[PDB]
Amino acid sequence: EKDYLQKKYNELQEEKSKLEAQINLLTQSLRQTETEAGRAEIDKRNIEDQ
Amino acid sequence: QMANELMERQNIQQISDNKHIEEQLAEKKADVEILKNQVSAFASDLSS
Repeated sequence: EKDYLQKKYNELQEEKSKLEAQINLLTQSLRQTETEAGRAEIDKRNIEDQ
Repeated sequence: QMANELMERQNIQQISDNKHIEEQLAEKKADVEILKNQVSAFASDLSS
């Protein structure tokens, strides 16, 4: 039981590192997507002013 | 018998750590799906 639980812990932490990396990636992606949407709004604003 | 008791206590502590990691992971995957959806939505917004 101990050994099986330890193996499960190991694989579980492996997938945890995988998904933590993916989370960092996708959170940063959403950050930049939102910022660039706002900047696109700024760009339309400037063009319309012109 | 005593060694069995102590090692089973250690196993139970291992299980507690494992399930703590598991609930963390469930939160993480929920965040993953939510963030993918948010990225796609804001990308479509930016496309417009």
